[PDB]
Amino acid sequence: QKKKLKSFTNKYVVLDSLEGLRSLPDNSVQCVVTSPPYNKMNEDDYQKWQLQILNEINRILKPGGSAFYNHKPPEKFLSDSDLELYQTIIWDRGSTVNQNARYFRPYVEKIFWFTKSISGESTTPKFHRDRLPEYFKGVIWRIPPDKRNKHPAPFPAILAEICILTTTEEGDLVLDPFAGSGTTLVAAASLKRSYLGFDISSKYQKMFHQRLATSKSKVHLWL
Amino acid sequence: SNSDSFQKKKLKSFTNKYVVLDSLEGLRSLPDNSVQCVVTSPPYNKLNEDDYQKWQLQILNEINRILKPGGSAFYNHKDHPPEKFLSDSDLELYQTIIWDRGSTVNQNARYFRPYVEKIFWFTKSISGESTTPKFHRDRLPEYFKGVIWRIPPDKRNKHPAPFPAILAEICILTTTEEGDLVLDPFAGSGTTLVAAASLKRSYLGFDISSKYQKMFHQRLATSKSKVHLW
Ligand SMILES: Nc1ncnc2c1ncn2[C@@H]1O[C@H](C[C@@H](N)CC[C@H](N)C(=O)O)[C@@H](O)[C@H]1O
Ligand SMILES: Nc1ncnc2c1ncn2[C@@H]1O[C@H](C[C@@H](N)CC[C@H](N)C(=O)O)[C@@H](O)[C@H]1O
Repeated sequence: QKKKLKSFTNKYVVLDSLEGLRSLPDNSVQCVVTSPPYNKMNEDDYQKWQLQILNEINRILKPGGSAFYNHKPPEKFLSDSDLELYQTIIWDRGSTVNQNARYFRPYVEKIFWFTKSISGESTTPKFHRDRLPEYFKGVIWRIPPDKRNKHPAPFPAILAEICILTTTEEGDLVLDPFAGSGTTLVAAASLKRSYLGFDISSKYQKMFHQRLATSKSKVHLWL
Repeated sequence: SNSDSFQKKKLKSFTNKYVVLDSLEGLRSLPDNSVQCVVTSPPYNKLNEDDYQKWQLQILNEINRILKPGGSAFYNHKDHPPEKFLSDSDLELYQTIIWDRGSTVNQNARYFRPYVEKIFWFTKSISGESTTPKFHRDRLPEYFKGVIWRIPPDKRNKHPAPFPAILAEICILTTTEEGDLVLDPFAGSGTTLVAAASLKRSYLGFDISSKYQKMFHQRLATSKSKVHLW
């Protein structure tokens, strides 16, 4: 595992997410940014599967590490993992095509900010809010969808940038165990952090490899 | 039945009143399917974590009994996560509304600036089946049709921890007709009741504080029935 981590650094690995997490050694990942899929589902089956994912993330996180978990009663089962929920971030997407008038316009997704627990005690995450522009220092992030992304359900690069830049130094490992188009990986690389992704789709691995090749290494966050 | 007769009499006497009474006792005094809209922000403590949640489950279950079918309960949780126990209630969670207060004095840099409180929008469940809330989003300005409400705190309110009248107005106007009963079992300064009266709805509040009851009566007397939405 410790040797295998050297061989996992700056790679997009086509592999089941739980298998990949179990190959990582303890206290080896500084930051996780991810948006899990809907299914690889019965509600009970999905909860425990996501529960194994979160419990593995708690093991692999470094003390002071952070996991940012974008989800579309989720909090009912997320409480049951070894991870400690630290803050719930509100992602305001700006607009929504769902104009159904049975409810208020649902243009918000939650980003759960988890932190590692050692022996049942709550750590405080490494966090540098000063590194962000004022626009993103608050609990509501107004970030519109990234239309140029080829994945069916991605998140924007600047979303991962905010998570990575505030909780890492250069060279730290960033993990996305549901990498998809590789948005988290591209953000980490643009920020001179190391990256690692897991996905079951070799189509999306190829998508990430070509995305890496065809775009200049842009940073969206500003000073 | 004796209980039905007792609750009907209590409802008759309680209507358009701020009643100084324990919240659970007041709720159990109300008839089934008697309330169209609840807007409330519960206190931190009654009058441990396990006791608070057990107590709130009783409150929510009572609210489910007294809501009319298609009725709504708006439940602002001030600020392990509340959703863990809130889902055990007979009430059905329908949507979580994001109240953006605009700013916060807590500038502690250990987290993102926490200027958001949740407003849990519940609907009545009947025999384990969910209802569809009466809801008229067209009555709102475009500013309040989305799941985030930007509403700054009410500066002139004399209560230590109220919510603004326009918050209550949004909940009431979209889920009621004139004459419908609006309930706040934690009335405090009476913000919900003032909003209901300004909108020509019937109101009812419970709170253990005679001081806050007096606060409501004098607030109601010096207000001009202004509608903050309009
Ligand atoms: N069992 C599984 N193990 C690993 N990855 C999986 C599994 N099931 C689904 N996935 C992947 O999880 C991803 C979920 C996506 N919504 C992530 C998108 C990503 N945030 C992006 O920007 O592209 C999909 O690309 C799936 O291929
Ligand atoms: N057991 C109890 N039964 C009823 N009311 C209670 C009880 N314990 C506390 N309260 C009241 O609950 C209220 C909670 C307030 N934060 C509500 C404020 C209200 N939203 C306003 O705008 O003024 C306080 O006024 C308390 O007096």
